Amino acid sequence: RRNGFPEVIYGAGKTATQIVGIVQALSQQTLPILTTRLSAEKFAALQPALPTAVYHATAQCMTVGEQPAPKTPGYIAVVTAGTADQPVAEEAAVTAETFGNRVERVYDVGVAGIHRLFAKLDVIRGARVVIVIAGMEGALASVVGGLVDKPVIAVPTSVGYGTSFQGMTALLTMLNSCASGITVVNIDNGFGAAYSASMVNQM
Amino acid sequence: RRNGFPEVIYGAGKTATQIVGIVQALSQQLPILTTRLSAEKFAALQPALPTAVYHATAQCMTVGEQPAPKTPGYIAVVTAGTADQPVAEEAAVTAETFGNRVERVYDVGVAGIHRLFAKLDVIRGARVVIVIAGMEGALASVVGGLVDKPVIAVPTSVGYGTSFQGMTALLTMLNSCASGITVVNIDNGFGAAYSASMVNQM
Amino acid sequence: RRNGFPEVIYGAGKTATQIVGIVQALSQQTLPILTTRLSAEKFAALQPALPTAVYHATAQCMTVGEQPAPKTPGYIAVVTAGTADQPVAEEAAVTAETFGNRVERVYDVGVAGIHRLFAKLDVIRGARVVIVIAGMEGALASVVGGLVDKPVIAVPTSVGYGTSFQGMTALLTMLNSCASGITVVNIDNGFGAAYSASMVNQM
Amino acid sequence: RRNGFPEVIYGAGKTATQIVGIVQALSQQLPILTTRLSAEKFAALQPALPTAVYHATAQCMTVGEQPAPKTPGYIAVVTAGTADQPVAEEAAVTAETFGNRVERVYDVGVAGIHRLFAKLDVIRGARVVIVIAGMEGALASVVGGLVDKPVIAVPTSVGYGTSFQGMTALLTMLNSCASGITVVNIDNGFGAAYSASMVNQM
Amino acid sequence: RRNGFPEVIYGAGKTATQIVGIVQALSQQTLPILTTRLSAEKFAALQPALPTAVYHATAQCMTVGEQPAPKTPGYIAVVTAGTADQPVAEEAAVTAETFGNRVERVYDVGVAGIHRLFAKLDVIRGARVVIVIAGMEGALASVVGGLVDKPVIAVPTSVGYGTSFQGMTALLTMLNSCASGITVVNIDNGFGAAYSASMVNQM
Amino acid sequence: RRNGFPEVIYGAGKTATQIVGIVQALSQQLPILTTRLSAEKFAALQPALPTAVYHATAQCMTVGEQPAPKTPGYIAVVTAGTADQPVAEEAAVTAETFGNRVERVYDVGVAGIHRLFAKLDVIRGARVVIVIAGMEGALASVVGGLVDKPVIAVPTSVGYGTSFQGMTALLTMLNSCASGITVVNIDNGFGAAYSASMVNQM
Amino acid sequence: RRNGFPEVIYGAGKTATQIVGIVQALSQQLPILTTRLSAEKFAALQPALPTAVYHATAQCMTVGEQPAPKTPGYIAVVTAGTADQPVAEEAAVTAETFGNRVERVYDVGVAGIHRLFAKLDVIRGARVVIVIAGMEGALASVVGGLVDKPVIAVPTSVGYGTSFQGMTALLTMLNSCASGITVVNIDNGFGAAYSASMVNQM
Amino acid sequence: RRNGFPEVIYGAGKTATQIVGIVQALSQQTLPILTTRLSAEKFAALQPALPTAVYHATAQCMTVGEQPAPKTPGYIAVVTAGTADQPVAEEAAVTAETFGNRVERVYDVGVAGIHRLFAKLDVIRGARVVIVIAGMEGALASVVGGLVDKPVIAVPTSVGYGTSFQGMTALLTMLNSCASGITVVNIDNGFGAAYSASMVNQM
Ligand SMILES: Nc1ncnc2c1ncn2[C@@H]1O[C@H](COP(=O)(O)OP(=O)(O)OC[C@H]2O[C@@H]([n+]3cccc(C(=O)O)c3)[C@H](O)[C@@H]2O)[C@@H](O)[C@H]1O
Ligand SMILES: Nc1ncnc2c1ncn2[C@@H]1O[C@H](COP(=O)(O)OP(=O)(O)OC[C@H]2O[C@@H]([n+]3cccc(C(=O)O)c3)[C@H](O)[C@@H]2O)[C@@H](O)[C@H]1O
Ligand SMILES: Nc1ncnc2c1ncn2[C@@H]1O[C@H](COP(=O)(O)OP(=O)(O)OC[C@H]2O[C@@H]([n+]3cccc(C(=O)O)c3)[C@H](O)[C@@H]2O)[C@@H](O)[C@H]1O
Ligand SMILES: Nc1ncnc2c1ncn2[C@@H]1O[C@H](COP(=O)(O)OP(=O)(O)OC[C@H]2O[C@@H]([n+]3cccc(C(=O)O)c3)[C@H](O)[C@@H]2O)[C@@H](O)[C@H]1O
Ligand SMILES: [Mg+2]
Ligand SMILES: [Mg+2]
Ligand SMILES: [Mg+2]
Ligand SMILES: [Mg+2]
Ligand SMILES: [Mg+2]
Ligand SMILES: [Mg+2]
Ligand SMILES: [Mg+2]
Ligand SMILES: [Mg+2]
Ligand SMILES: [Mg+2]
Ligand SMILES: [Mg+2]
Ligand SMILES: [Mg+2]
Ligand SMILES: [Mg+2]
Ligand SMILES: [Mg+2]
Ligand SMILES: [Mg+2]
Ligand SMILES: [Mg+2]
Ligand SMILES: [Mg+2]
Repeated sequence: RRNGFPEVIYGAGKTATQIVGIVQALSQQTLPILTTRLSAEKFAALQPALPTAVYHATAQCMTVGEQPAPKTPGYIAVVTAGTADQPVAEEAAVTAETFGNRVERVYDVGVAGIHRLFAKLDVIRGARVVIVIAGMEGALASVVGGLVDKPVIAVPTSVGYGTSFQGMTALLTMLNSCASGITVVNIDNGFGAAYSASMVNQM
Repeated sequence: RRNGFPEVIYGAGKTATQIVGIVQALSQQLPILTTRLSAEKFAALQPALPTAVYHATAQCMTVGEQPAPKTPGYIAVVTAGTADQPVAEEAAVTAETFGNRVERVYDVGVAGIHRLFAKLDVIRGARVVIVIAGMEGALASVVGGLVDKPVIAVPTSVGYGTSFQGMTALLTMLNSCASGITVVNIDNGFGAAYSASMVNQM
Repeated sequence: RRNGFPEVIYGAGKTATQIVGIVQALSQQTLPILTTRLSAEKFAALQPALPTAVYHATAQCMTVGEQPAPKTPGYIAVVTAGTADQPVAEEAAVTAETFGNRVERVYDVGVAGIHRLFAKLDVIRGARVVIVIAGMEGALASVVGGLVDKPVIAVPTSVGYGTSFQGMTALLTMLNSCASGITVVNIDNGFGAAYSASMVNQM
Repeated sequence: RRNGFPEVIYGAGKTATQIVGIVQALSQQLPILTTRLSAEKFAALQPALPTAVYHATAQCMTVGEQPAPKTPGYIAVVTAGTADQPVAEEAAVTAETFGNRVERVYDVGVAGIHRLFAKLDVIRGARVVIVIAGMEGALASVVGGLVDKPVIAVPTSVGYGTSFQGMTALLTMLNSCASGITVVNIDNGFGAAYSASMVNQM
Repeated sequence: RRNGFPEVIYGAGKTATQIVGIVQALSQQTLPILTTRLSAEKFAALQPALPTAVYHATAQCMTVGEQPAPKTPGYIAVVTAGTADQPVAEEAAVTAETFGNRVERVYDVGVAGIHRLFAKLDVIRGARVVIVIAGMEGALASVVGGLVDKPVIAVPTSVGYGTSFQGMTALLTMLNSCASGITVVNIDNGFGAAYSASMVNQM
Repeated sequence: RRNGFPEVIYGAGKTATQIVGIVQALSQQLPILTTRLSAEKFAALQPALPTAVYHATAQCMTVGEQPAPKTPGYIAVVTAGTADQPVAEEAAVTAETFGNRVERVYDVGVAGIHRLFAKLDVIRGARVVIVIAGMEGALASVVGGLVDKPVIAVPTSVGYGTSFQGMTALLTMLNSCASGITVVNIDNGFGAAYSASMVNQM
Repeated sequence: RRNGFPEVIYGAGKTATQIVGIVQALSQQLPILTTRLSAEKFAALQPALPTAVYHATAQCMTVGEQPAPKTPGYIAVVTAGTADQPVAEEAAVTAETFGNRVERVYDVGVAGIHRLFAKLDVIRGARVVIVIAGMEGALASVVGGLVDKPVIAVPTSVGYGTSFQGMTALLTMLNSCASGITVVNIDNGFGAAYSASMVNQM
Repeated sequence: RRNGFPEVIYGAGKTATQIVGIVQALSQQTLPILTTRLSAEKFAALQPALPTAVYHATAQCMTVGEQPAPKTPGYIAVVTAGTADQPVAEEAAVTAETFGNRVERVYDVGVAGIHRLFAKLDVIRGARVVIVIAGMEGALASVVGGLVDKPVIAVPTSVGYGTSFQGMTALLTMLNSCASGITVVNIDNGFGAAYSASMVNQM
């Protein structure tokens, strides 16, 4: 509309054919098209029909449309606790970049080896908004929130077994931090966090 | 320091004397905000800090005349019902103590949604919107879909039965984050205003 | 019996062969036969044995028997929040039509774009009973309940990931509305809601 | 207005003075029903509204002589045990204040199911049945399978331990909706009568 | 031992080859051998090695050893609410018969059509112990418990979708009955209920 | 009637006067047992029933001299700790009022399991064993594996934190039913003795 | 006996007289430690044991002058906030009564993590570390990753809302056990010091 | 580092190719390499690339590096309640042995037949640390804790059906014991318990 936000397809409840119909209908509008939670088998069914589509395997995201050059004099930090958080981390990063934001990835800096976090603390503190992504104990959000004076958006992930409860423990831990200045989204919702981060970053 | 934020005392686990001790030590540190301060604890505290202002509904205490706002924008504090007013006023008083303009849009739940559209101009003009609701957390979803500004949802613990002291409102809000919505802990109006302040003042 | 209600088969705990035996035994009685939660592979095993059966792919329902012409001077509105709710939405609509009710589908009017709801508010308010079907935040039920002065039956769906909890959050949200005038059924139970709606509509 | 429904005050989060203020403002709006009103709050309210009727068991207050019923049919209020009577009487008083005939079928739980069949003629003759039960929510399932009329099940919070303040009764009732059963929130006898009234008066 | 109870194999955590080793080792002892939760594919791997084994498809149980003639002047009633409860119902019935008990099956008498229950109430009341098996609302246990003056053992089943929660709701309902004289076992544990019923029946 | 069981009043939701009314109506019905009767409610009740016996720990009241036991066997009431004694004594007093011999084997939890083996002869000689435990429900599993008699496990609500007012003890006991174990609701010593009585007297 | 451990009374479910009775019976059994002893129960107990020491914050009571420590190493008792001090002091007093040196590292939560690194030399020098925290249980994860010594995490029940009386802190700590972390029940500072004592004294 | 602890790979969130890259990079460092939760199909993809790797099928663990000779004058007891606990039991035992500890396995001594436990009580009491591993009712931890005056670490397993709740009941039971002297780890985390046991054993 009057806002520059791209169209977003939730490719989970839609089939690969439904998506091609939704994409082809909105390919005559404007902006770019972002599709989240799009399986690798679904993009195979998409590659002939949408030959201009770019698939980001790790993020399970698909973008059709030239990525916008960065539009704001700042960057968003996407901070991850472990490599298992990378899929939802890349979902947020691809979302933030599709929305026109510079993204600095600070991956695999969980508190199990907290020295890695302080080595990249200069990068995290320089961002305008920090997205912290973690599963299991999700303790990294609390540590980051107490160390940066910038808006932090915490993303709980469903990574882990046992008492991780498909992300519920990470969610409860991060909500109990809220070390102030932390705000939380639903489990695995890297897109939603990047949506909010983009609005904060683009002020 | 170095960030511009006033000092914050979490006066729940502290006695009326401990709070007076923290204030006198901080008489070189802006204004002082004290959250979650009961009236019975403020009565014992009123003879000690004669310049202190108590916000009964917010259960908050301010120690020092606030200067002008730091930023010309405003934060919108939106509530679904009058029962949400305590944590709303906690968020509103926190945001104002941090130097933010606050416009209160109270009691506009979706049971009578016409009240919400009447105040939609005020909400959309805000730089950040804090939506506060209990029981059904539906107000966050409606606001999030109607404003293209950051929304921070605060679930309240109002209600019995299946409201589960805010647990249902919290889960409802978390499932609306695909909009511009982000969520804080139950009743944490302070935390919401803390993040809202940072977004508004950048 | 003395009531016009059709026979209903719960084709979930029965195999495609058991269903043909249950159908063939009741095909000498009266009324129509409705079978819910009937997989697409199960209807394939049914098509030779029951050549008069009609399968509604989206609803996962099977009807054997001429659909009754509408029997009451009113219609039931089946209102859905998103396209992912369509399977259980069609389960309710096929049930309500099998019971002899006119059905007006008002699909994909979730509160993410609430303007779509008011565009079809005339249709919803004209119904005698409204079935509201939604997953995730299930907030649409509360919004509809406050806007219509007719009995509303809310159906929580198991659509969604994370903290949706296979419909539990939608269920709790709708139960906490009950904006008065809302009544709730079990997760994904579009049939049960249409059963109650039919009784209200047929008074 | 425009719907025929009396005004409803949720007198739980309001003080005895606030309720009297809402009534005097509404002295142009039918009868006035006030739900969830404690006796300690009604005592302070009794000198203010001398024409008011208090239903002790229902914790409800009515402000105005009810006219005749609007419809010749009746709503059946069915309870499994005497402990369910408060929320039952809340539902019964609400339904009568909305202009519905109410036949009470109380204390007919399945522990002694012979009581249920003795009153089955009254239940089946109803236009709508509200079934109210706690602990095991089994009465809803039995009634739902025995009547071909809309059933609205109300779980109550009676009991300790694994009753979980109505959570088990609620889950039991939700899993009986394949019958003619539909469910409301725990203890929400008002909401059940509200929907029952609409079904009965169409 | 000094008690006549047969050996019981929990064929869930054991593979079809492990079971043949456990069976062959105890086939030189005494009594019969009962194996519960034994998949249909596992009995295929068992049929060559154990050619004297009998598989009860519905119960997912396997018995090696001549079934004992009834040993007590009474019978146990195994009462079921719906056909979906039949697998765990047959698990209890095969267990009770392997332990030397007469079993009277009263199947598919749920409260949705309660008239079926009273038609077989004479049979249920004549038993020395009643095993009530039900899922979803598990309300049948409460109804049976109030109608019979005999020990009742309630078995919650994991049948159902939505808010049935894989048997948790049935379990909570039955525990809240305990209409006195009802006692409860773990979800789907028809064996454990028949174990206790056998001890009560054999006094 | 027709079953030999004494009349049972659930005196929790009833007042001291209501209970006296039920007793006088039942003065043609065996002994009368009243469960879950507080001492403050029994004090108001003591002048009314001067022949009544109160069991303080069990919170139970008996109205009539019990005849001899009906059956020579005995029910074993086994507890893991002294905190379980109230619901244990409720089960013991219920079983004795129903005409069963009761042997109490109290405070034999697995923290000091040597106490359990010292009293194993008494437990194994029982016709039915009621095992009562809170926190870790481990005593049921140990007893169930050691006796070839019906075991009825009663979880108690003793403890805070992750005991969850008996929820953990309940889940532990339910997962031991592969032994000779069957389970009742939290704190339901009455229900356990009710079933135990039926097994013992057949 | 035979293990060197002092006798431990769980004084929560016992009255001030019962505890004095257990002590007089134990006057041949080391020092006597009594945990979870309220001040109102200790006031009635103070005239009875005039040699007894009460630790108000720990709600613990010691009966006998402790000899020297048994082992030259020390146990570190680490807390995230001042609200954790009661269960921390319960753990500290228990560990000292069992003959262990205790170094308290209090109020070093990750909200201000600089306090933690300032005291890291003391924590790393410990033979066993007990980490005690509520709300977010993040302090256990940070400590577990920073020390190569056994860590025993104690969740506390501080907080409302989604802290769930320690349930969230407990789940957070359990998901950090891949470090050197092991977990005890909510608020169980005694149990943590009990295991810590065994590790420290081997 | 200065500590002798081996490198540990969490082979759950990594693919068989990622693991070969992580292993080959750390095969030029020191100590042994332990990889937990490594599927049997993943080791097949590993056997050509890592020909010196040893796979322990039951433990789902992989070790590359000569196992260290025992380094402390004591042994750790790994005590199990049932055969279904053996996978996580062997995960702990392989971890403890990779860390340089003698391990005494006391398997299948659940309280259903408690006499088996006392027969091996001499072995359990002689250990410096006891790891108790149990699912379902996890009652064995409480029984062991009251019988030994040594540090006990309880591991809840996700074995079982119904109300076992994938290990939650065992976890809650063991936490409620903490019979003092018991300490608890997350569900199925035999590695984490052996990590702590190794530190206690190596003092
Ligand atoms: N069997 C086992 N179960 C659980 N953890 C085990 C393990 N064996 C080793 N580990 C250890 O777990 C660690 C992570 O495994 P890795 O291979 O690197 O995998 P990684 O991606 O780094 O971690 C997986 C999950 O743990 C979460 N995490 C870890 C640490 C801290 C935080 C935080 O909240 O700050 C979050 C993280 O968000 C992610 O979702 C490793 O150091 C490894 O030694
Ligand atoms: N990664 C992501 N995770 C969650 N949501 C994401 C998303 N990316 C975009 N979205 C957004 O979610 C929205 C829905 O996705 P779509 O493609 O249209 O799919 P849709 O069928 O419309 O929604 C799926 C579920 O969301 C429920 N819902 C949505 C909105 C409001 C309400 C209500 O309670 O009123 C309920 C609805 O009941 C349904 O069960 C889209 O606007 C999309 O932009
Ligand atoms: N979409 C749907 N979802 C849920 N139920 C639906 C349905 N469509 C019809 N139904 C109705 O559900 C009923 C059962 O289905 P059916 O084909 O016969 O299958 P059935 O085996 O009889 O029942 C399946 C489960 O419901 C449980 N149940 C049912 C009724 C009472 C009780 C009790 O606790 O007494 C328990 C029973 O224990 C079993 O585990 C049918 O009458 C059918 O009309
Ligand atoms: N249908 C059934 N459902 C559940 N249990 C059934 C059963 N049929 C027999 N059983 C019995 O369950 C027992 C175990 O089965 P098995 O073949 O040996 O298999 P097993 O590995 O020994 O036990 C499986 C699970 O039960 C747990 N368990 C069992 C006993 C005690 C404890 C404890 O906490 O001390 C824990 C154990 O940790 C393990 O995770 C057998 O004696 C068998 O007779
Ligand atoms: Mg990693
Ligand atoms: Mg911050
Ligand atoms: Mg309002
Ligand atoms: Mg928005
Ligand atoms: Mg849609
Ligand atoms: Mg309405
Ligand atoms: Mg009654
Ligand atoms: Mg019906
Ligand atoms: Mg059936
Ligand atoms: Mg009975
Ligand atoms: Mg004791
Ligand atoms: Mg047994
Ligand atoms: Mg602090
Ligand atoms: Mg460590
Ligand atoms: Mg075994
Ligand atoms: Mg010990």
